[PDB]
Amino acid sequence: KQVSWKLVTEYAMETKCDDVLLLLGMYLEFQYSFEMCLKCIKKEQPSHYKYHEKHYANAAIFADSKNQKTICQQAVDTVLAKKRVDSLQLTREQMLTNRFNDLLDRMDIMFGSTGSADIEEWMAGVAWLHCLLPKMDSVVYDFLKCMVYNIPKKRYWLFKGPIDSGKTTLAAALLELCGGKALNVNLPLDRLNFELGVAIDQFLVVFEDVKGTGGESRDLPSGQGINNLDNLRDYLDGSVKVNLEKKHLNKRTQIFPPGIVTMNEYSVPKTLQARFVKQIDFRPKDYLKHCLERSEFLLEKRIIQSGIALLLMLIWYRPVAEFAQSIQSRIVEWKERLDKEFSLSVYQKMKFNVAMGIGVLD
Amino acid sequence: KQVSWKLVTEYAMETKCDDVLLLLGMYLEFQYSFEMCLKCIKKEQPSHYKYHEKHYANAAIFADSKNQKTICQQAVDTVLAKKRVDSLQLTREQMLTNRFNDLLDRMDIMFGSTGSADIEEWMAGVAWLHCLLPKMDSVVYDFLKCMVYNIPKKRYWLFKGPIDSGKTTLAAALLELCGGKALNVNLPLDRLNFELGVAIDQFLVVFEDVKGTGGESRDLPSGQGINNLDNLRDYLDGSVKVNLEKKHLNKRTQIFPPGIVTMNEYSVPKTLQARFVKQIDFRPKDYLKHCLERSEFLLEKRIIQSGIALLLMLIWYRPVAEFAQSIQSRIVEWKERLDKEFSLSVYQKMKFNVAMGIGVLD
Amino acid sequence: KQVSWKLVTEYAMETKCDDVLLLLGMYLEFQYSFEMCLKCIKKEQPSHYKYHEKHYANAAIFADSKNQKTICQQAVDTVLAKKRVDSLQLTREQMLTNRFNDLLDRMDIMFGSTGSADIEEWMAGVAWLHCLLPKMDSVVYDFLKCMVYNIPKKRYWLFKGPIDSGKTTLAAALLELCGGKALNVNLPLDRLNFELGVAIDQFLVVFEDVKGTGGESRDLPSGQGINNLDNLRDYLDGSVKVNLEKKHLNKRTQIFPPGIVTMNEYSVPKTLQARFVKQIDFRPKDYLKHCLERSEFLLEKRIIQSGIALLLMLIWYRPVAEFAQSIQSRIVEWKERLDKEFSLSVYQKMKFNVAMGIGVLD
Amino acid sequence: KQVSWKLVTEYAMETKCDDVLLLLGMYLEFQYSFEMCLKCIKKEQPSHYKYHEKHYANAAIFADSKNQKTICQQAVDTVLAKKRVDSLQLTREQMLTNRFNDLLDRMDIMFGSTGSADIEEWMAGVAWLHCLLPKMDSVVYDFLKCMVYNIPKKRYWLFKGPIDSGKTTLAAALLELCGGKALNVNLPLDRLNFELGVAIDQFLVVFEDVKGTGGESRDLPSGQGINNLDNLRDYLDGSVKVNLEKKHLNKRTQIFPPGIVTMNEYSVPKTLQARFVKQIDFRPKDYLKHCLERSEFLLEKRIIQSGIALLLMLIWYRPVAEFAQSIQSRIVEWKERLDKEFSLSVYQKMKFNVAMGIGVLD
Amino acid sequence: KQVSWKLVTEYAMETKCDDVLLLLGMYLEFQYSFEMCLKCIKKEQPSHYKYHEKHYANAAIFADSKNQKTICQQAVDTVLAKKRVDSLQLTREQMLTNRFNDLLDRMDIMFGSTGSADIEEWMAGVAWLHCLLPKMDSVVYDFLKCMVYNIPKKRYWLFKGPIDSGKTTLAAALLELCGGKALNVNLPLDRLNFELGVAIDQFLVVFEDVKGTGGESRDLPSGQGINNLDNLRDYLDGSVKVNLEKKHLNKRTQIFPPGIVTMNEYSVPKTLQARFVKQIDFRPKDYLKHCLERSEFLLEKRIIQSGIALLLMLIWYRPVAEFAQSIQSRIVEWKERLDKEFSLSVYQKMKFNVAMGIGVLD
DNA sequence: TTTTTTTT
Ligand SMILES: Nc1ncnc2c1ncn2[C@@H]1O[C@H](COP(=O)(O)OP(=O)(O)OP(=O)(O)O)[C@@H](O)[C@H]1O
Ligand SMILES: Nc1ncnc2c1ncn2[C@@H]1O[C@H](COP(=O)(O)OP(=O)(O)OP(=O)(O)O)[C@@H](O)[C@H]1O
Ligand SMILES: Nc1ncnc2c1ncn2[C@@H]1O[C@H](COP(=O)(O)OP(=O)(O)OP(=O)(O)O)[C@@H](O)[C@H]1O
Ligand SMILES: Nc1ncnc2c1ncn2[C@@H]1O[C@H](COP(=O)(O)OP(=O)(O)OP(=O)(O)O)[C@@H](O)[C@H]1O
Ligand SMILES: Nc1ncnc2c1ncn2[C@@H]1O[C@H](COP(=O)(O)OP(=O)(O)OP(=O)(O)O)[C@@H](O)[C@H]1O
Repeated sequence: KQVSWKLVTEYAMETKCDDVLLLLGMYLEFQYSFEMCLKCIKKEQPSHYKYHEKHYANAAIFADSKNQKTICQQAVDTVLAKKRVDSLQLTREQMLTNRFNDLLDRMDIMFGSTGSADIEEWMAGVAWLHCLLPKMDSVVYDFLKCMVYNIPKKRYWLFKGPIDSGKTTLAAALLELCGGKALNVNLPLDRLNFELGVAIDQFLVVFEDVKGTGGESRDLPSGQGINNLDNLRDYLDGSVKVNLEKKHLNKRTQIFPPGIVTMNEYSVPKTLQARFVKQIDFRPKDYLKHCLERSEFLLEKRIIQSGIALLLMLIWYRPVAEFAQSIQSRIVEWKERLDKEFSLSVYQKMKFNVAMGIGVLD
Repeated sequence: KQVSWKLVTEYAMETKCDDVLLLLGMYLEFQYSFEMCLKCIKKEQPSHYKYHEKHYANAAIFADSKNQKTICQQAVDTVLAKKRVDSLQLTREQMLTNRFNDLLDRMDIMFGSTGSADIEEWMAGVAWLHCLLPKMDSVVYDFLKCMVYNIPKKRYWLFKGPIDSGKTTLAAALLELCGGKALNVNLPLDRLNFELGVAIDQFLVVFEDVKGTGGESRDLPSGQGINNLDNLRDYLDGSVKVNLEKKHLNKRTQIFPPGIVTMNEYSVPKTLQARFVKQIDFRPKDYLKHCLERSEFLLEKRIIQSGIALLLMLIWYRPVAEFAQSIQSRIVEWKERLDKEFSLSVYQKMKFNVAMGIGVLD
Repeated sequence: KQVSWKLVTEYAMETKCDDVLLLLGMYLEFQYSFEMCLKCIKKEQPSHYKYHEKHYANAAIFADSKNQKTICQQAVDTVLAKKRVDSLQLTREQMLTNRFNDLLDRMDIMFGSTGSADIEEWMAGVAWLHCLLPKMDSVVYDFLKCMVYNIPKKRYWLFKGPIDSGKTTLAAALLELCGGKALNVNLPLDRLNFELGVAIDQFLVVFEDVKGTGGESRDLPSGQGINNLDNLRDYLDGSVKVNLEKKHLNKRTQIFPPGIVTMNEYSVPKTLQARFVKQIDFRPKDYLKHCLERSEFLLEKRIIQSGIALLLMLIWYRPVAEFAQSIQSRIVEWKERLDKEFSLSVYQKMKFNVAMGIGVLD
Repeated sequence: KQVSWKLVTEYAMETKCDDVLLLLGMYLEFQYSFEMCLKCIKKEQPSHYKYHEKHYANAAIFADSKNQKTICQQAVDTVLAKKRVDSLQLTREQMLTNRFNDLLDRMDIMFGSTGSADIEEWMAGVAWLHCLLPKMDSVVYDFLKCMVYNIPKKRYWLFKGPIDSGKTTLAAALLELCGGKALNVNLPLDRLNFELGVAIDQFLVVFEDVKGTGGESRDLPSGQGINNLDNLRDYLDGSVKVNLEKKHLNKRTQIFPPGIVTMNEYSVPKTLQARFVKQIDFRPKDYLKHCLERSEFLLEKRIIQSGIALLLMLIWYRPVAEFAQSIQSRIVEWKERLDKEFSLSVYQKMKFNVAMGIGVLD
Repeated sequence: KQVSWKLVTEYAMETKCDDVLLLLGMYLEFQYSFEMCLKCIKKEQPSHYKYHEKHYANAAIFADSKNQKTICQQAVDTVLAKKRVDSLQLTREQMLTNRFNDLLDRMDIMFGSTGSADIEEWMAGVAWLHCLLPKMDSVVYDFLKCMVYNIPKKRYWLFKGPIDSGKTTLAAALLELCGGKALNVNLPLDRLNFELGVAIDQFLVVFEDVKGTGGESRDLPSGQGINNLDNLRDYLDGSVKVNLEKKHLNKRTQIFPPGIVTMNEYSVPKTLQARFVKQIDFRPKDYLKHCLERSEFLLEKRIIQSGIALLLMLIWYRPVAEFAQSIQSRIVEWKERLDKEFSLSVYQKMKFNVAMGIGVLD
């Protein structure tokens, strides 16, 4: 008897697991009889219940091995390797088409037979989101395409407006949608430059809590951030490759992704002010609060943060042909499901009632 | 014959140990004949006497082996792996339910037949805490709910007041109850980077003693804390994942825990102010001051500053329906024990005594 | 049977792959039968489909190995060794031939078997270059000469002027044609090392804007950039070898390479400019915006940024006799393939579109 | 045959050896034929001469081992592991009892058959110390009880006075008695981060000659100390765990020890002074000076610094009930030896000699 | 056949080598034919020619090994381990006794028939040194015992006098005789910590050329060092341990060693004058200058700097009883040699020449 | 290999 490292690796690939402890912990669960595995019986997690019986025999033999972390290290490296092969070979539009398939597979579960969530609330989110700004689903489709075509030095959108104006609210959902990362500008230039090292393979990025100096005219308590933007204006423009930090591995050089950054109106150089392809003002909108104070399940469940909310909004608005091609198979089968659950009058009722500043329902 | 590595791992699972030297040291103790083991006979540490007989046979072989630290390292990473799996897959509520079972177990010891402390002194403790604030037990129910829901931008509580107001005490009790960590931010901006790394995978965190600036006009010597947290809104808001590191380790990326901030009274900007949900004023009460000086076992056993006392307070005051369904059986047991162990009127009198600043007991 | 480590090492030098993760990922693909490999059938990536059938047998056995990552580390060390050998042995001419020898291959990709592009656009890009003066084609060749004919102080070109002077686009383009790296300055002197240590064992180095003082009459921010330059004699005029410290790290010593410094208009402590090949002063021109306004594709495809344009600038303007002996024949072939598209009247037609910034497809 | 790793571990255990090189060097001393060992015959060093004969056979085989440092590292791990296990599971009273056992063992060796130190000279130092403060022995027992109980916030004593006051003399004695480390707080505010790292697992700490502020009238050098202490009030309070750091070590977390602060007569802010239980002001004493000047053997053998001197004072002054039962057996035997050796007339005469400032002896 | 790791280690012991690379290089040379060895035949280095004969047999096999560097590591560990055992167990008298044995080994070679240097010239050194200060030979013996007895407070010596007054010449010879280190304390206080770090496990220290305030009154360039020393009482007094730091390493705890201080006539605080045992005035003496002009071979061979020069002086001037009993056998032989080598009258003529300012030899 | 250091 000896461990099949191949079967271990196949789980890691099918899981797309890329943490060595996470995989180690995960695989050890399979050593017991799936026949009475309460997790399986509960259909507790798909990462478990889909795989327990398949891997049982190997996991029992793995459970006794003396090499366990070394086994897992090779498996995790194949996953990172696959990511990087894709990362350089694939088209940006092609990448997106794979990301969507990931999210659809989750919705299969979320609203499955184990329909643990329920779509009523999520469409109310779509309504509330589609209340926030004009042509909402368009400007999504617009920024979506912008990030695919990646026109050099047309690469970033920006937002401004008071605290709680919702700009973070928009931003977070866009990031959950695409995948990507968010980072902090304002830390000192050493820590800064290491932090940039997270950008590897990220299709898209954001920065939060960014500061300029001197916003105190707007009463804004102020700080460094703008300085460290200006340091990276080639990253911004993506004009070039640039190097990216690591620990215990070489720093690696490549071109830098596009995206969005959080601001409110501190000072900022005009080489930035004139630079960017887009910006939007977030203005607070009281009737949202007066729905929200009722509809608080939205926040508890992070529905308004969900990228799945955005996808549902696009599935709601746009015609099937407007999406990338192969997904249109599944788009229709979701378009179907929307028709089945929702008449227009459902969403009509929802958004109207909401728009009056009432709680979500009557 | 050979050492079973599996048996060592199982002991680490059973103890939930995760320091290689603690594991190594403790496992070596088993090598003597458990038959005669003085520590067993004294019944001194359950981490030992519940396991010595079981592990004896394998501890003798471990005492010979040339690999000892390697065997221990595997087991510790197994426990850490388990933590990461749990962290990624339990509901916030289940984590707390697990944590509460651990405290109930320690209480079954502390007031078990071994009775290493007096349940009456511990209940005397609870009275002093209940006295400390308006609607104390309702206040605690609020805080647990807040930490469990973890609602975006509604994650932080601010204790403020004068010196010796008890705010640190209350934080330390809440901290132990949920099992957070404590963090300093009156620190240099560079090594600050490694400080926050502690907070990886914690349920809760607390920021101590956040020193303001211009404070010495008010006799409070100015310091970095406020000048520092004002650059960390991303972390507090918990709205998007943020990245964390440790020495010789690459960055994790996760949401930041909810938590508490403590200060003596300092000026706070609208920005940071907007990101706390509740703030609480504490003020000295000379009758409490006197009573501790009589009842000083409250300090010496640190009774007034343990989650055990808060857990007890919740048990006495809250309906069993307010507990998660899984644990409710043990709650009924302990409620019945306590309602049997103490009348209302003893508790009534304790409050009168403590309100009257005399030593607690008569 | 066993993995041939030799075969893996061949593929690294054939593909010139020099990342262990990429190498591992690429190579793992070959374990499926090339016979039916859809990537091969679709002929998407030569780095795949050229090699699959050869490596398939070895790849299957590799995919089974326990030791896979170390096989790849040795293979990547092989390529790193070759590069280090060449970087020491050859002359700047030979090295520059080896570039042009396969910027040639870029032509064979840019106009590769797909009908990869229409060279019209590329010379429209080249034509957009030559616009500060009709001298500029010489200045390319003259700069290239200064690089091979490197003499002390005959090292650094002061590329002087405000935004949108194109200087950075050009610097980036040369950093593709020749290679080299780009760098910053306005630092404390230790951090300036931790910056400049990037330059280890390289042949061409480029730099960005530097703070003088007192220039706020042209709104130029004062600072300590110029202050560091007065200290950098041992590098700037550079007659004698000097060390190349990265922070705490790789303290190489040699002659520091030549290249280009980019900065705005600023005052002149002549102590500095004395060390330079140049003081060449640039400004934007209004009509050039109105060209770009109407020639947008030449930015969109990065044609204007690519060093490829500089090859074809040189292929146009410089007579074949000026090129290195073995490429001259290929220069004829791209003077042929120039004339396979271009009369000088079309070149002039495009110049005279630009003469008032007419859309250059005219 | 083969090296017993177990025997090496036992030697490390019995010598309580912390250090891998010290262990290596020691063990190699045994490789030479036991019966001729001059170190044994000269009875030079019990750490050698007790063990040589037993370990001899394995030491010779160890001398051949190709693996020597690995064996020592494993052995040192078990000694380190023991300390960490004890640190968690011991009562603070038990720790102190163990520390006393070790000092009492050193006192056997000093005054035993080896005749190596003069019990009469040592007793003179107790007389000089019992003069140094009012009620001197009472202060020691209170300090011991203070440090055993470790009451939150009520954890630190402040020593104040001029130069040549004796305060660091007394602090050093209490530190050797208990075990612990001094610390210097006058450092730059970065290196505090590593300076405090020394506190890990200690039983006491001493902050040495904290520099305050102003006070050129006071004729005191200024420094960081006082204000920088206030920035660490948490570590005084000890109410909650803190995070501590050593070079190359990832952080470990503990309650910061109780201890002593020493300073000249600077001003102190009560934000800090609220955290001192008790304050002792020393005075210069002419008769002590003139006594010491004629009692130089006290200093020439460091008697009045040494922890053994304080232990001898407690044995003389304190009833046997004040000691923990385990050592009451040994305490009684030492009391017998002292009352055999001395008389109260003698001790009073010594104290009178100190009071008269003559040499202690007459 | 196998390599003897033992034979390598024995060589490392006897060379007292502690650099892994240096040990490696030396041993590899023995692989060449010992019987023909040119380095042996020319008697170039004793560390080679004494050993090549024995180790050649093993060196041949060493040259084939693949473990070469790890063999050297274990060898060098053995030397370092020996030094640790020594430092923690020898008496300071035994420590000195070893270093004299080492110096006498060197002298045995220098004044040999093939290893050769001029026993006549080196005695001109002692004549010159014995003129630099009255009762020179006794002063050395006094200083020596002072360093050995290391009595608290009685620990430190002050050298005072103008530039070019010989104080550092004499200090250097003492430091060579005793194996200490120099330290410079004119730094600003915060930087001193790594300076003081140098002292770890050293026998002596010399504080070089301390600058005071107010020197400009006498054109002495002024500086901090005086005030820094006044701030270091505990290091000087040497009564109690202090903690010392080296780069990357964690702290060491030890008595700060005894030593020497040198200065021009800066005004010395009364506080410092209490610290020093001994003040020596160094003054320019015009006759020594003219003697040096006429006998520069003293400078050219560095004779007057050498601890070997001082050791010769002690051997000439001090009774055999002054030396430690164990070394006296070598001393008597060296006395016998010098008794043969010089009449007293020839030596006395040299003194008369030195007093005459004439060249030492005639 | 980082970390510590460096410098702050
Ligand atoms: N348009 C809006 N009007 C009123 N409240 C809003 C609006 N958008 C968001 N909110 C409230 O603000 C909270 C925080 O939203 P968000 O973080 O996106 O705002 P923000 O403008 O980006 O804030 P900040 O600049 O402080 O980070 C939301 O959870 C919601 O309760
Ligand atoms: N209401 C009160 N009146 C007087 N003393 C109090 C009161 N509550 C607590 N104390 C005392 O305050 C001491 C310290 O409490 P705690 O550390 O929690 O206060 P704090 O305000 O957080 O202090 P700090 O500002 O020092 O951090 C307690 O040990 C208790 O003796
Ligand atoms: N002479 C010019 N007139 C107008 N626009 C120009 C000119 N040269 C370049 N541009 C355009 O200006 C934009 C920026 O070009 P580029 O970065 O090369 O200029 P730069 O002078 O080096 O700028 P910076 O100093 O801001 O880095 C590009 O879109 C480019 O096409
Ligand atoms: N009370 C005293 N009266 C007179 N001389 C004293 C007294 N205490 C100590 N001495 C003398 O002073 C020397 C140094 O004592 P010590 O180091 O404790 O002084 P200190 O001024 O209190 O020190 P620190 O400022 O470092 O705490 C002693 O060795 C002794 O010679
Ligand atoms: N006592 C002396 N009389 C005359 N010349 C002297 C005397 N001592 C030293 N010399 C001359 O001074 C030179 C330097 O001597 P040395 O370095 O010991 O002087 P120093 O005063 O201790 O110097 P520094 O203060 O610079 O360290 C010697 O090489 C010699 O030429």
